[PDB]
Amino acid sequence: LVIDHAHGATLVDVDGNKYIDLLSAINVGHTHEKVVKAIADQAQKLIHYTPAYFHHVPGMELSEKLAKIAPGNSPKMVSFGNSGSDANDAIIKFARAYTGRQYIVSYMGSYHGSTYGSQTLSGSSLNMTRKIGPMLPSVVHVPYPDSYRTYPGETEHDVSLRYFNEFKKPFESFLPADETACVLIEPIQGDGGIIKAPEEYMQLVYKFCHEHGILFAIDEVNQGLGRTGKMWAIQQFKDIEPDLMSVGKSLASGMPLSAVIGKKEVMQSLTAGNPVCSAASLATLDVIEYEGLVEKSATDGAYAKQRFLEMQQRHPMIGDVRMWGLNGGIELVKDPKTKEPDSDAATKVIYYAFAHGVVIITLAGNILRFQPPLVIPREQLDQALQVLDDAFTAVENGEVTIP
Amino acid sequence: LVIDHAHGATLVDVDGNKYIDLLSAINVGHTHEKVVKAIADQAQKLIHYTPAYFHHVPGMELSEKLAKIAPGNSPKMVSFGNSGSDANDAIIKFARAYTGRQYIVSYMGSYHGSTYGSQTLSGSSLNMTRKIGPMLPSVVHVPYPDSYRTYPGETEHDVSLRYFNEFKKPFESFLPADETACVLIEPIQGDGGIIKAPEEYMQLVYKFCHEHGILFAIDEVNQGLGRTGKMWAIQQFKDIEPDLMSVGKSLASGMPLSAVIGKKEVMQSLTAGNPVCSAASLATLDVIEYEGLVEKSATDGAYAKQRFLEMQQRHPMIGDVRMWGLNGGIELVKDPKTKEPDSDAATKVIYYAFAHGVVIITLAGNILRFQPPLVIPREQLDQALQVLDDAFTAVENGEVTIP
Amino acid sequence: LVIDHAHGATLVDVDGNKYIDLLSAINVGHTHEKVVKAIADQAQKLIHYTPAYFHHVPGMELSEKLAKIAPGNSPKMVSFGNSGSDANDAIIKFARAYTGRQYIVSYMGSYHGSTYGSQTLSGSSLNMTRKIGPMLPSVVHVPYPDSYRTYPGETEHDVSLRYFNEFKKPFESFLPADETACVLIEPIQGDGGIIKAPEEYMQLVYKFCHEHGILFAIDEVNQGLGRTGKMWAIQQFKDIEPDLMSVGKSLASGMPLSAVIGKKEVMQSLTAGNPVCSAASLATLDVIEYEGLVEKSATDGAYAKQRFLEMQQRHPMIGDVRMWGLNGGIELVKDPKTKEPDSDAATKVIYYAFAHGVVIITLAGNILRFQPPLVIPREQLDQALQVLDDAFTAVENGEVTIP
Amino acid sequence: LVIDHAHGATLVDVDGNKYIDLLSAINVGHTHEKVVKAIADQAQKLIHYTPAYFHHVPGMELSEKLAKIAPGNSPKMVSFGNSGSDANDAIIKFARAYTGRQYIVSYMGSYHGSTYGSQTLSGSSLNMTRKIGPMLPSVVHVPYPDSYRTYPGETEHDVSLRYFNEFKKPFESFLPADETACVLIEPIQGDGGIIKAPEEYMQLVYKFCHEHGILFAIDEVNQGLGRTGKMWAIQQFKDIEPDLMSVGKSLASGMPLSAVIGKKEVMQSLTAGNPVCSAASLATLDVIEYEGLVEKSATDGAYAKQRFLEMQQRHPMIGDVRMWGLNGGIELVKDPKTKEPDSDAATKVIYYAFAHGVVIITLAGNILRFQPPLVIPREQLDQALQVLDDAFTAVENGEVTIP
Repeated sequence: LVIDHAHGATLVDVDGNKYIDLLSAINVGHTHEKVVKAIADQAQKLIHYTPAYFHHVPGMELSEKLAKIAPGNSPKMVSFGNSGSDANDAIIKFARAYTGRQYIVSYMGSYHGSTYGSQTLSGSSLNMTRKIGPMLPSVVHVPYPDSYRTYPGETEHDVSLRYFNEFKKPFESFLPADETACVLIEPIQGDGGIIKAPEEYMQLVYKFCHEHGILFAIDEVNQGLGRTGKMWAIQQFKDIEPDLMSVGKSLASGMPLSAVIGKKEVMQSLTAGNPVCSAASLATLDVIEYEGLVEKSATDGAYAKQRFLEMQQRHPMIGDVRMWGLNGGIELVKDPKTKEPDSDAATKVIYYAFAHGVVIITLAGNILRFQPPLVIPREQLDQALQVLDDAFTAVENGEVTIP
Repeated sequence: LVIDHAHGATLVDVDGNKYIDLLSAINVGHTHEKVVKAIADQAQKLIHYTPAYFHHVPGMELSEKLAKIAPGNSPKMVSFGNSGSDANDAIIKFARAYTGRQYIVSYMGSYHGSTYGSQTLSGSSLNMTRKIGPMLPSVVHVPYPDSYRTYPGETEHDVSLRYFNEFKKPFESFLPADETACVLIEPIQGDGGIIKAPEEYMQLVYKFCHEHGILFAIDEVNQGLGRTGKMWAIQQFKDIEPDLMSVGKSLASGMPLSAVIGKKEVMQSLTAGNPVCSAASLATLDVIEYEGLVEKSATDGAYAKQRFLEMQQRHPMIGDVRMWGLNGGIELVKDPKTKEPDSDAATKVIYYAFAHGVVIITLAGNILRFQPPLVIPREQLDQALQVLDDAFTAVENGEVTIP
Repeated sequence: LVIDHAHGATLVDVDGNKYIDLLSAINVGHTHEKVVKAIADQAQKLIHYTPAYFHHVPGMELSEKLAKIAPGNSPKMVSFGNSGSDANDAIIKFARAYTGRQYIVSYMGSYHGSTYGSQTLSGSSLNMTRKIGPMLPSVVHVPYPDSYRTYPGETEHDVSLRYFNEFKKPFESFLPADETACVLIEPIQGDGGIIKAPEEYMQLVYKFCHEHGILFAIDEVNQGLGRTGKMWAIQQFKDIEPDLMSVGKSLASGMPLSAVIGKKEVMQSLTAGNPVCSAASLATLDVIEYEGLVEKSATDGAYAKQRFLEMQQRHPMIGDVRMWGLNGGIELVKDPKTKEPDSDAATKVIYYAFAHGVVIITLAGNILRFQPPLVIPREQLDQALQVLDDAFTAVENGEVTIP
Repeated sequence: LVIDHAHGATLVDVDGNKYIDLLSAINVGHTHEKVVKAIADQAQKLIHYTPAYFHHVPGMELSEKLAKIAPGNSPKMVSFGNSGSDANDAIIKFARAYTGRQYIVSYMGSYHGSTYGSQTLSGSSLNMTRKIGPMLPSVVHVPYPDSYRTYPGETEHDVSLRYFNEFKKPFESFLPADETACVLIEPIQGDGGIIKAPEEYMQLVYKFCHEHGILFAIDEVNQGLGRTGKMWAIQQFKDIEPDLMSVGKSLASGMPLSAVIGKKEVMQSLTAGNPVCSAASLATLDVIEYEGLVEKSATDGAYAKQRFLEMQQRHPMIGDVRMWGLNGGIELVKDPKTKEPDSDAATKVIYYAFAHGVVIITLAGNILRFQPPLVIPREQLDQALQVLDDAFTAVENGEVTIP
């Protein structure tokens, strides 16, 4: 299929068919009027310049704003790239350079990018890593805490301790803490299934890092910029200021711009952004702030969560409803007690939806990924929610078949 | 300093000062009317979309065009990124995947990017590699042929054989040819000093690769899209069709878009581009074709070469004039016979120029990098050339001092 | 201190003080009469020869014997080195070469050697890895099953499933099974604390390997040659034939000789031994066979286990008694219920023992390592056991202080 | 074939056929009476002991002697292994640990061992590296100076400058000098063809290392212990004290013992030897000293060199005669002016010799390796030399055919 154009949460194919976008670099929705104008005004003045002798204003303005909105009060610096991948690659460099150490710890289930560094940190789609090794050396992966498929009787405190214990094992065997430059964590894993780490777990890792001189880095490529109902996913957690943070194309409404924002002394251990993409980004941040999208995601998120929890009541194929902001994973299982994945039911849901004007896809075969643009109007949100309920019903009753 | 706007080969700072741009993602010049309009028209329809269920038209059109204009007649496929760095990273993957081998050979003096893969292939600025290792494994660097500082009495044939002999040594010691996935070469090194490899040398390497099943890959990030007076720098060489080729932001007039273009069977061994940047790229290629910029670079290049060779006659500090298209390296030496670098004279030249409205910079301390936009009007080209002649004179007579 | 000489399980310092050896390349005891004579007879004929045109007989004889006694019935080949380290390094090569794959999986807690390959596989003493990285690429570590410090209520089946689940996580995230050349496991970890893997766990890993084309390799450097009461530690497990197996200096009574013994087709994927050390090894194997040391270790092992389990009854500082053959780990804890390690009590035990003519040391601060020579006479075994009981008493009553 | 026994420079197969040994861990010859007795006396007292609480005397004595005889006057420490491979692996660790840097530079043509570290440093037989990668990261290879196949008109000074220039290129491109822990060099390459580096070349590299804080390490596994007519091959060079040096099994007459001997402060940056092998080594060093083998190799070496240079006069297939001590490479070429290798003539020479009771082999197809035991009696040396002359004649006249 072929998309012609889009606006807000609506996609329009070449034959004029309309769909509701449930899928992300689209926090502010498609073709926001302010972003369009920023791109157009800025292309008229300056598409590109090699930075040697000169600076541009959108760049310096954007840079100053991101330093401020970044989590915590410690002074920051900002380094621009073109995508998540190259930002996460840079995090490795910044961390190594600053600490003089070489190991990096990253999580199983994570997705950090497709360049050799960020790919090596990743733990999602090995297909991505097949036949392309060796990868970057001195990287270790540890398991990300899973709150759904747990052991019988486990509290959140059990799950936090158990996983923090897995975290330490490498450090108790072959990986010297004093030679680890940083830990990189998605405060909520996206490609992993919209899996959020328990609060205590994160405090343990954080305290561990500080106690052994290891930088604490986060990836907010998918979960930042209001997606969770706070500005930054890490703000779902109590009093945590990371040393380094990555941001992706969401920054510029899907135009290719990225950043790393870090504590000044870390960033001095070792560039400037596309001006048209910087324009788009200033407009984008303005829309998030003035349209109150952080708050909107929180409020609609809580709404969505209730709507999904109620659908779950009539629809046992819904194993788990996870939602923080308009950010959710609706995990389908063949049976509530075994939690067996039902990739087949999920495929059926998205094809039904698709067929009724709702665009959505999955993670890990069986989890629906719900991340509509934050600007989504309540009417469309409700249409889409209804179509989904319907989809569950059709599938429940065997009324859905994929060609 | 701060740039406000630019058009063609003219930069304009915030105080309305004008400069002539001698510096590259600017083949078609600044703010070309067609590129501006493509960006603006396309932002109105679609800034970004996640590609899952949908394709966009600019993407498919761009893709088809690049398949065709790419060097050789073998069917091609095209894979899009956001920059040179991530394209060169991909070249590694594509090569490995296809061949099932792991080693990669790259050249000393090269610059391929700043992500961990392309950075590891690079051989220019170790500063870039300081404190950030380990780099990517299974990469070997070999020396790039230097035609200026050669041994007494050396012909182009001597230089070609000598360097091809260095090339083979690894293969005769620790690097098994049958385990090398590819060789990546800039047909003319850019960051290296605008150093072009001798024709015979390139045939040797090429034939070597084919004879041992090694993919032959080129980087045209800096030297492609008409910069040399042919479409692709590799076209300066007789009957060479690479297996893989990288292209950078020049593709979209400095908007963040890249590509790898390769033989179909290689590319099947293992994405889609930003639509606004794809729009910019279609406009950009159209300008190169209809404005005859390939031919223009050839013709102005030959003009520039004569103008520099004549300046050299009155200015012995000019050791070497290298030029293929409007693509040149004007290498300054303290003495014609010793060839000692004179980084100091070069710094003085650029500061004089700067002060007389000409923006230019250096490579390796002492080489002037001449790569103005291809659309440069002859009047400005001549102004800039004159200012340079002047600069040589001032510096010759000790009239130039840096604060 | 300085040792002058030794015989059986007795060490004698330069001042004629006698000690009982509880510490291993000493399966057959010190200075066995047959080993001494083999060394002496063979030194008279041939200390060393470069193998080019010639073979030696001890070498071919030793080779044929080890092929036969190795676990399983599949034809084998034997490749000789000088130590465990270089045998485990070779296992990596053999595995890679044969499979055409690159990743290797090894266990946390393991000790495989001190050369860069075997060191990278290791998971015991990071001190060993401090400041010497980067290590060898494409190695992943997983946790070795711990049967003592487990979760409340865990059966052996829980522990087996839980740990096999940790094993799979890498394979479910970033490590492609089809690109893993082998898994290397100590059927009982030695440096790790004399920790034996549960039977079901091992069947799972084994079946996993076979199902994904991964070679199953074992380290018997510490636990082979009758140490466990079977010839090979892997024989404690039902019907398991490894693809590769490493053996260390025990082979030649601590003379420097090692081997890898593997399935013929694996070993053809890609040397010969010191003749004097091969002589020592033939004598050594003869002593193990005719003196019935496999059986002796089993019988004395069961005796030792009862004697330790009874000491545990009066000595609660003994948290865990682990023993398979004359191969044991007597783990000291500050409290039976918390299992807190008591490194301090252990240090006190060995100093008491030492002072009463018993040489023994620890693993992980708090575990006594019991591995006397297999030939140990029952009288000495009993003396040493008694001294230990005493040591526990002294320490219990605060009668022991380290200078 | 099968060797039964040997003594001095004589090998004896199982059928009582005698051969003269021209091939090395055999500096003192086969079965020297003193070495045999040391092995036998020491096996009677102590074959092996785990070093924890105890030291042995042969170990401390050997250690003290090697500290003293090592090149230079700076205090030294000695660390023992079982072979060249594991000594060269350790050199990497020692160097890294001390400097806090990670890169290592090693030479094309070199052979340092077969464990993953020393193998990665090696540059001789890629077969050894086929299908076993990835190798150890952060290693770079540079070319070893070749004095035979040089460019027309080159002096030793040209060859020294040219090669030192190749040495620097990496450092001028991608390899930061301040991040290189050491350079490891064979002062005369053995497996490479008995190729000795020019004096000036070595001073340049040495001075380079000192000027950039890089440790200067040498391999004397093949060329040490009097092989060159000085104790250590590095003593062929003016006033050079290495930071680290490796020694192999020659130390103990082919018993498995190795060492690293280094400047004390380097060695403190981060074991003990087999007592029977340490005994053999003390005897071995005594034989070298009292039998004047350093001097003998010098004198016989000069004799051998004249005898080969004269054979060359009647035998043009001898391209190059290289000899320093009883250490030589007699390189066969198809034509004196082209220097084409004649692997075929070499194979014929060794088969003729073999057939007339002389054991010798080749390097690189066409170079005869001459390294008889140093104790060789002049009568046998002369027999063997004569047989070789004969061999050249037979081959010259087409009288030699391999089955």
